[PDB]
Amino acid sequence: VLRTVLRSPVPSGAATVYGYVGRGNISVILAKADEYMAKSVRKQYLAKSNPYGTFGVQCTEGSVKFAADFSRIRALNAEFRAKLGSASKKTFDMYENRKNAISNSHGCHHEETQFVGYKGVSSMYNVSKSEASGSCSRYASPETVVEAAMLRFMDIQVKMAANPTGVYNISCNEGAARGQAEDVRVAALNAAFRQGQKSLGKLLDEKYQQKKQGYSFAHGCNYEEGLINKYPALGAAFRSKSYGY
Amino acid sequence: VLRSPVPSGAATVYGYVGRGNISVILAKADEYMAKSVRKQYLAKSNPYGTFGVQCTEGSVKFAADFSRIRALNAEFRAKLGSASKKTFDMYENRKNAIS
Amino acid sequence: MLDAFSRVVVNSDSKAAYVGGSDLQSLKTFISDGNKRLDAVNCIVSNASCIVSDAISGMICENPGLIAPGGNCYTNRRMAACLRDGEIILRYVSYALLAGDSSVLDDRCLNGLKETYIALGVPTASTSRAVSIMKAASTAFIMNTASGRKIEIAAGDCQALQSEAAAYFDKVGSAVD
Amino acid sequence: MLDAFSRVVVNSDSKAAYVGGSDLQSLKTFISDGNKRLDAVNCIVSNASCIVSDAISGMICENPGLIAPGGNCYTNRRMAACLRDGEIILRYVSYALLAGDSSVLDDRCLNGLKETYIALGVPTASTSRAVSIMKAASTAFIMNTASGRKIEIAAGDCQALQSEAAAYFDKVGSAVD
Amino acid sequence: MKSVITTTISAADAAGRFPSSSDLESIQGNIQRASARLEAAEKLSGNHEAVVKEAGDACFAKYSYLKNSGEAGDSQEKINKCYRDVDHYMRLINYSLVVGGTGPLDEWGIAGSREVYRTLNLPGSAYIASFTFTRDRLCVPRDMSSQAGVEFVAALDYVINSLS
Amino acid sequence: MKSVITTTISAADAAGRFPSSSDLESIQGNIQRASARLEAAEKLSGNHEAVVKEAGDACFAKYSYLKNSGEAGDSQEKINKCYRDVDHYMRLINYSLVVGGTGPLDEWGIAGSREVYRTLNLPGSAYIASFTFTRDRLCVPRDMSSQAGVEFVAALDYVINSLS
Amino acid sequence: MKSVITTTISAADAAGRFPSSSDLESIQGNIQRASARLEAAEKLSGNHEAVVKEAGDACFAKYSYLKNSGEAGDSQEKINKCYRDVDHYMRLINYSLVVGGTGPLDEWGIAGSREVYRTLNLPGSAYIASFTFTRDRLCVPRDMSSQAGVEFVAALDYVINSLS
Amino acid sequence: MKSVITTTISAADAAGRFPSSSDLESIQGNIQRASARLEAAEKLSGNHEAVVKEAGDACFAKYSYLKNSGEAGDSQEKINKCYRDVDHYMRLINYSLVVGGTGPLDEWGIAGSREVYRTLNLPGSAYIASFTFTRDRLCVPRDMSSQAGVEFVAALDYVINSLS
Ligand SMILES: *CCC1=C(C)C(=O)N[C@H]1Cc1[nH]c(/C=C2\N=C(C[C@H]3NC(=O)C(CC)=C3C)C(C)=C2CCC(=O)O)c(CCC(=O)O)c1C
Ligand SMILES: *[C@@H](C)C1=C(C)C(=O)N[C@H]1Cc1[nH]c(/C=C2\N=C(C[C@H]3NC(=O)C(CC)=C3C)C(C)=C2CCC(=O)O)c(CCC(=O)O)c1C
Ligand SMILES: *[C@@H](C)C1=C(C)C(=O)N[C@H]1Cc1[nH]c(/C=C2\N=C(C[C@H]3NC(=O)C(CC)=C3C)C(C)=C2CCC(=O)O)c(CCC(=O)O)c1C
Ligand SMILES: *[C@@H](C)[C@H]1/C(=C/C2=NC(=C\c3[nH]c(C[C@H]4NC(=O)C(C=C)=C4C)c(C)c3CCC(=O)O)/C(CCC(=O)O)=C2C)NC(=O)[C@@H]1C
Ligand SMILES: *[C@@H](C)[C@H]1/C(=C/C2=NC(=C\c3[nH]c(C[C@H]4NC(=O)C(C=C)=C4C)c(C)c3CCC(=O)O)/C(CCC(=O)O)=C2C)NC(=O)[C@@H]1C
Ligand SMILES: C=CC1=C(C)[C@@H](Cc2[nH]c(/C=C3N=C(/C=C4\NC(=O)[C@H](C)[C@H]4CC)C(C)=C\3CCC(=O)O)c(CCC(=O)O)c2C)NC1=O
Ligand SMILES: C=CC1=C(C)[C@@H](Cc2[nH]c(/C=C3N=C(/C=C4\NC(=O)[C@H](C)[C@H]4CC)C(C)=C\3CCC(=O)O)c(CCC(=O)O)c2C)NC1=O
Ligand SMILES: C=CC1=C(C)[C@@H](Cc2[nH]c(/C=C3N=C(/C=C4\NC(=O)[C@H](C)[C@H]4CC)C(C)=C\3CCC(=O)O)c(CCC(=O)O)c2C)NC1=O
Ligand SMILES: C=CC1=C(C)[C@@H](Cc2[nH]c(/C=C3N=C(/C=C4\NC(=O)[C@H](C)[C@H]4CC)C(C)=C\3CCC(=O)O)c(CCC(=O)O)c2C)NC1=O
Ligand SMILES: C=CC1=C(C)[C@@H](Cc2[nH]c(/C=C3N=C(/C=C4\NC(=O)[C@H](C)[C@H]4CC)C(C)=C\3CCC(=O)O)c(CCC(=O)O)c2C)NC1=O
Ligand SMILES: C=CC1=C(C)[C@@H](Cc2[nH]c(/C=C3N=C(/C=C4\NC(=O)[C@H](C)[C@H]4CC)C(C)=C\3CCC(=O)O)c(CCC(=O)O)c2C)NC1=O
Ligand SMILES: C=CC1=C(C)[C@@H](Cc2[nH]c(/C=C3N=C(/C=C4\NC(=O)[C@H](C)[C@H]4CC)C(C)=C\3CCC(=O)O)c(CCC(=O)O)c2C)NC1=O
Ligand SMILES: CCC1=C(C)/C(=C\C2=NC(=C\c3[nH]c(CC4NC(=O)C(C)=C4CC)c(C)c3CCC(=O)O)/C(CCC(=O)O)=C2C)NC1=O
Ligand SMILES: CCC1=C(C)[C@@H](CC2=N/C(=C\c3[nH]c(C[C@@H]4NC(=O)C(C)=C4CC)c(C)c3CCC(=O)O)C(CCC(=O)O)=C2C)NC1=O
Repeated sequence: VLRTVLRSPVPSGAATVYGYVGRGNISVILAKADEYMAKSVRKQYLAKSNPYGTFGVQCTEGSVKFAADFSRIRALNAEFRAKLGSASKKTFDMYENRKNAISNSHGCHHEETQFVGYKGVSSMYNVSKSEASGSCSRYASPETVVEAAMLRFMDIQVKMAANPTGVYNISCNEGAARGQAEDVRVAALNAAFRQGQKSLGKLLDEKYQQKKQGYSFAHGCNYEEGLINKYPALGAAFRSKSYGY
Repeated sequence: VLRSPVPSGAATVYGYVGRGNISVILAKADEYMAKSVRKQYLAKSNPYGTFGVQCTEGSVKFAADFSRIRALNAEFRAKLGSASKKTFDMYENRKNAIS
Repeated sequence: MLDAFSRVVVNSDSKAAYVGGSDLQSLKTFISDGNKRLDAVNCIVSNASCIVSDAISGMICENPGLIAPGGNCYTNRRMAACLRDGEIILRYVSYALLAGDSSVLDDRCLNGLKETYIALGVPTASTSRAVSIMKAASTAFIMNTASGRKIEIAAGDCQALQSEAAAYFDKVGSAVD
Repeated sequence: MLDAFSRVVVNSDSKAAYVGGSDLQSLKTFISDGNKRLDAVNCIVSNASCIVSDAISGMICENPGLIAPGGNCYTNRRMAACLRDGEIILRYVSYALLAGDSSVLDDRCLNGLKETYIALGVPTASTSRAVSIMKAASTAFIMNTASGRKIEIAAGDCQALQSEAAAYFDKVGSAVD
Repeated sequence: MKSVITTTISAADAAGRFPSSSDLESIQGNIQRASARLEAAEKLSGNHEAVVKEAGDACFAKYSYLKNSGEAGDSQEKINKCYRDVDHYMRLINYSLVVGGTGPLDEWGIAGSREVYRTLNLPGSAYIASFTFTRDRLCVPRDMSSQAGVEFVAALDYVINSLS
Repeated sequence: MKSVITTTISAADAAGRFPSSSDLESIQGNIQRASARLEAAEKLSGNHEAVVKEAGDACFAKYSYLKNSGEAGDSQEKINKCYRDVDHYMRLINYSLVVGGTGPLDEWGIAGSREVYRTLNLPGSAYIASFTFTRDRLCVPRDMSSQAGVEFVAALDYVINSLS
Repeated sequence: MKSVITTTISAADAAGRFPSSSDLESIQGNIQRASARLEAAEKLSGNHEAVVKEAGDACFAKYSYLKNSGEAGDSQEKINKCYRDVDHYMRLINYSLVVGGTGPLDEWGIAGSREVYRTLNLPGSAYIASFTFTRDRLCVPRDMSSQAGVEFVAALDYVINSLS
Repeated sequence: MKSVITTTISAADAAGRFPSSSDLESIQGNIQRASARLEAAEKLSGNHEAVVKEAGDACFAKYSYLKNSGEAGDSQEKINKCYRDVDHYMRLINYSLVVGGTGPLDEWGIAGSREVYRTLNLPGSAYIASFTFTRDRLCVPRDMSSQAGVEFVAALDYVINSLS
């Protein structure tokens, strides 16, 4: 029989996986700080996507007159799938998010201390960096036949790297209910055409930037980096393993 | 690059064959300068402004159109060529343009 | 993304000088016009749904090969993508009406559509027909000569603005072809 | 994010009825006020750089332990962060001035700030001191009694609005502690 | 809520800027169009009862088959639901009308109404018959001021154009 | 460019909605503040030369060490360049003044100015002496209308508060 | 298409495995259900005309107001359209019945049907009256084999449960 | 574990659908092939001891150098280990045989076995000699039923083709 009667403490797995729980009742404080902290990183990089003040082409968020709300439903369900993970997936995500945040920190001691210090910021830092820089997979645009082909091949080899088993994981999650699929298809096509309508200046620094993610995540290898010099969309195709997909 | 929905992870990515893509701009430039060179030498064939005897392109009441059909088919035959004939044409056309 | 103001400013920046009195005078014609544009955009954006329905339905009515198998309107999938395309077009056209310049329409919607329809095998003539019917029905609502719905507005002349809106639709219909 | 309008609407929605003339009368006091709030926001948003600089420099002046080694202002990095924190605080205060309600200030900035500063070891008393100096500087600019810069405005009564802005600064300074 | 000042604030907050003179002109237009649609809001809170009553009565005057014993609205409680539903709608038109924009009306009434109405076999054409009845029974000079009336028309049309 | 109608059309495009009454009230405030603001643009296009001349003359009247032979502006060509730079600044105040908002002024003048001015050993305090000289020499009734003058004040202050 | 063998080969392809005995058991289930279902496809290609005729006739027998001159189906050409549309539905039931699964019927009929039918003022309750009329007119031993009939029921119900 | 039920369920869960008739035919194939597979599982649980004994004895009959004093299996305790490893494998063949598919056999035995075996200086060709010995000593009609025997064959081949 539990000692507590009211607001009997139920730390979340993430709270327990992390070091937040402690003597001072910090678990309220640290977890709260991570939530506030994560949104700060995201708002910073959303400030970098729109310097001028008007929302870019990246942020249109729906063409059909009710598709925005559909994106709101989909975002919350995806966070719910992020919350339904097992133990090992959580520790795997915290370590790989940790190391990738450190490799993106470019050696700043202070930042490295604050990535080991807070699990939540590191992960939203990774995602939001890769979205603001326009360097990860959604923002790939093939420009030959061979880029399109090798993004198919490279993509397939990445999905075989993620699910060696035949059983579909939680991450693919395309639909929650009926009629979800077609709507996700609609918005997914609108994303790619939307990327087609980016400004010329941005696309060039996106290419360079996807090459820079290619040199990092590929490794110091003549072959892979030779291919990234041949075709820059492959550097966008290097997802992290902390995604499933 | 055919603009066909390729998949990369979560969302399909569309291939860019317009605007910033450099190959497309170069291809457009060649066609434009090619027609430019043609219209310059056509300006040299008819300096006065009346069309010459060479440009009659027919006699029969429907033969013009026949010539138009023949020209498009000849471009199509130019496009159905093998590898080696195309590279051979580019190099020999190059050195004859140089000469 | 540039309104009438930003268009005058950009043209004076290429000219490298101050805007001056003359450009401000044309801009005072814009500002002095004003609520005619406001009420005009209210008219189009009011009956927008109905415009889209009617225009696409009419487009299918002139040639029933679209709904015939092998036509691009043959399925629910393709018909729904057709309807959303008509809707998006009318959306950016309304944006172009509040803007006063077609910059938003050129950059956000027109830029890359032709290649895409060509790659997807959308029949372009039929699209220009859809744009033309949305043009005519939109000008009929914007002149308040629609035979079904006729609302009270304080009268005057708004013909030049109708010519502007018809110019935007002709820009879209000339771009899709 | 809820302004005056949405606060009236939310209160009527919790009451589950229509709007009514009383709440609309208070809203007529807001809208009838109007350009006093416009000119006020113009004043504070004009001299924003001066207030952030002077207030944080004064905060370092009252206790030099911040710039002393071990203090949270001892480096350029930490000083830069503090300068941006004071700036973002004044930014959301100005947002709460245009809004007329503190909802944007409560949701977007205030929600979990104390816990954050406690987790980072930011001294909260020093932050409340900085918010206090920005309070007094901002009320002095908003009443146009600043001793350095006094710009011409048609006179009237602006005390209630000054009380509003002081209420927002007291909300922030009460929140950070 | 989607409104003037919330859109400008969001734009400035998303950008990370101080509110410049542009947002000031936006809120200037808020404070200048305000009086008109607040008058219309007052009048809607004046006679909403008769609005809902004529709305639903003309709605079943057009579609009689709903009270037949297939289709949903065939019991006294569900005709009470129909009237109640229309009361919600007019109150949202009042709310959005006071706010300025379509914010109260979008985020309470419109967003995800497709799933609800399509799930519970609720036909939109009955609602549109009600709203078009009220918008056609409106008036130019007699009850309202014309300008404000336009604002009312807009909000009601938006409901129609968010339905079908 | 950042402006009223581009913020609202940008927000409707980012939202994916038809442009509702909120954007209409925003452009209402644009078309109402425009008469006052443009007038100031007319007078700026009137006497920009004497603005630049008094601005730079007072700028070196405050900072004499610039024409000394260390610091940059110690040659006639660079005093010409400094004057031209102030002419670009007043032209951007005219542009953003015509547009409405800070868009022309931000994206042409402010964005990336820190690297250039920090690179080329350029002090901001000289510029701020010039702009505050113009702002103190502005007056109240005699040249302009007071209201429009406030617009001018705002833009000039924005430049100062984007510089240091 | 969504089907047995496409689900399994799709799973094996995504995974990058050889098709093991699990997929062989799946296609075993396909080859075991197949004949009973195909027989139902043969009879549906037998008598689709009378199926569509009784379906539409009972559909307007229930909903009379459609041929009234508001509601859409009030012209001979659109009652023809209504009849042909059902004919498409029975053809999709034949196709998905042949394939095995809901593949063609989902991707050709159900995908994006909400936008189209909601746009063009088409009530779903008329369709559901038609399909439930056919499902109630189904019988047991007399036309079909019982087991195959269940497959037919499934497909038809799927359409209903994808409509409302 | 990869299994017919899991494959179908994963496909429906990843898609976000109710389980349609396609999964039903897949699990129909499962419930039809089941008896043949189960019978083989009964006999494997029958005589696993003698299977392991002949397996390992023929394994060292081929490779004698393993009991030489370099290579791993050179003491009676480590020959006990070699036997245990083979016993694990036959038991995983029994598990996967009862399940249907290669799920438990893959995720318990095969996954990451390359690093373990290559780490501890373990040759795979010794395992392959053992398994191919059992597969060649198998039988058609004398011990088992033929059809179920095929199931056994498949699983054992899988082990071999997952080893090298
Ligand atoms: C419900 C949408 C709507 C309202 C409200 C309204 O007042 N009228 C429509 C929009 C509308 N439609 C047009 C123009 C045309 N519409 C059609 C389509 C119909 N004509 C047919 O023969 C058929 C099949 C029987 C249909 C569905 C056509 C062909 C035109 C004219 C095309 C042209 O080239 O001009 C208009 C503009 C005319 C007007 O009403 O003022 C509007 C507003
Ligand atoms: C997540 C990365 C996924 C992994 C891993 C995987 O193997 N497949 C992903 C999840 C998945 N998706 C489906 C089903 C559909 N997915 C659709 C969306 C795509 N189809 C399109 O046309 C476009 C735009 C070009 C997109 C983005 C659609 C549609 C379906 C079918 C919907 C239906 O009604 O059946 C599935 C199930 C199919 C399968 O792969 O076995 C899975 C696992
Ligand atoms: C920014 C450059 C400023 C301009 C321009 C201006 O006119 N005055 C500046 C802003 C300003 N500051 C205050 C209020 C206070 N400022 C304080 C800081 C200074 N006091 C010190 O003792 C020291 C260290 C020696 C510094 C840096 C303090 C303290 C106050 C008063 C705090 C309080 O509780 O009231 C004001 C408002 C007063 C006024 O000038 O009208 C303004 C506008
Ligand atoms: C009144 C409150 C002041 C006063 C104002 C004076 N300004 C004088 C001259 C002058 N002022 C400007 C700047 C002004 N002109 C513009 O067009 C604009 C902006 C568009 C500004 C900011 C210029 C360029 C000039 C020279 C040309 C001219 O004479 O008009 C002025 C004349 C004498 C003088 O230089 O002071 C006055 C009196 N001066 C005062 O002392 C009170 C306080
Ligand atoms: C038996 C349990 C029922 C019974 C069945 C009857 N159905 C009759 C006629 C009829 N039924 C259909 C639908 C059916 N035919 C098909 O081919 C398919 C699907 C492929 C279905 C669902 C049609 C089209 C027809 C008309 C043509 C015909 O006569 O076969 C029928 C004849 C008289 C009648 O209409 O009822 C019967 C008796 N009716 C019963 O009362 C029991 C309960
Ligand atoms: C909650 C925790 C938390 C952090 C730890 C930071 C981490 C962080 N730093 C930056 C961003 C930055 N961080 C640095 C810092 C560096 N300058 C260097 O010379 C060194 C390598 C390094 C200091 C040791 C710089 C220079 C930028 C801006 C980078 C750029 O814009 O080029 C950004 C992107 C947003 C921004 O521009 O501010 C983020 C998320 N932010 C947070 O919210
Ligand atoms: C179409 C394009 C395309 C590529 C560019 C590659 C990229 C790639 N490499 C690996 C996988 C790998 N790549 C390397 C290569 C490296 N060894 C090192 O010492 C260096 C850091 C680096 C060479 C410079 C290694 C060692 C692995 C296996 C990693 C492991 O299993 O630990 C994988 C996972 C699948 C696999 O194991 O093969 C993929 C997708 N694959 C593709 O399909
Ligand atoms: C915020 C929303 C908003 C609107 C929707 C408009 C509504 C609006 N329109 C006009 C005013 C007007 N509106 C029209 C419009 C037209 N008349 C015709 O006969 C044509 C059918 C139609 C073409 C568009 C005309 C002609 C006037 C009067 C002329 C003018 O004021 O320019 C006025 C002036 C004041 C008044 O008349 O009382 C206003 C406020 N303005 C706004 O602020
Ligand atoms: C678009 C931008 C925009 C602005 C920036 C304001 C500017 C503005 N302020 C006032 C008008 C005024 N402004 C103030 C403000 C104050 N007076 C004081 O002495 C205090 C220092 C200060 C506190 C904020 C006062 C008191 C009035 C006059 C009273 C009133 O009109 O309510 C007026 C009325 C017309 C006029 O005076 O000519 C206008 C247009 N309105 C706008 O539309
Ligand atoms: C669109 C807006 C816009 C501006 C505002 C300017 C800003 C600007 N100034 C310079 C460049 C310069 N600007 C100055 C000006 C100065 N001389 C001094 O004594 C003073 C400190 C100061 C005048 C008050 C000088 C001297 C240079 C040249 C610096 C050098 O080459 O050393 C440059 C680099 C390119 C060049 O050499 O011209 C730029 C971008 N240019 C623009 O396009
Ligand atoms: C591949 C499958 C497939 C379908 C199932 C149909 C579905 C469908 N029906 C219509 C369109 C239509 N469908 C009907 C049918 C109806 N008339 C009524 O009285 C009843 C409610 C209903 C018959 C039961 C009508 C009347 C139209 C025309 C609607 C209109 O234009 O007003 C349309 C729009 C294109 C068109 O006008 O033809 C589509 C996609 N089409 C397809 O490609
Ligand atoms: C669930 C399935 C499962 C298996 C299949 C085994 C596989 C396996 N075998 C060993 C380990 C071992 N396996 C053998 C077996 C061999 N001796 C030889 O002469 C032959 C080559 C071979 C028998 C045919 C030996 C000798 C070791 C110990 C190796 C050593 O320590 O040197 C280990 C390391 C841990 C340990 O020491 O036990 C593992 C994981 N374990 C499992 O959990
Ligand atoms: C290419 C970079 C990248 C992205 C964008 C990514 C994940 C990802 N973000 C996605 C979506 C997504 N992420 C964002 C954030 C964002 N977009 C931007 O332009 C900027 C500057 C952002 C914040 C850093 C938006 C607006 C969306 C679209 C709206 C929505 O879908 O919620 C998606 C699509 C489906 C999903 O929601 O999961 C995916 C798959 N993984 C990546 O590596
Ligand atoms: C919890 C899961 C979740 C999300 C994720 C959001 C997603 C979201 N953004 C919206 C809409 C939206 N989004 C943005 C863009 C965004 N805002 C900015 O100011 C900047 C800089 C942005 C990019 C960084 C804008 C500008 C809008 C319009 C509303 C507004 O004025 O802010 C809307 C409203 C849709 C509609 O109107 O139909 C939704 C649902 N909502 C959720 O529930």
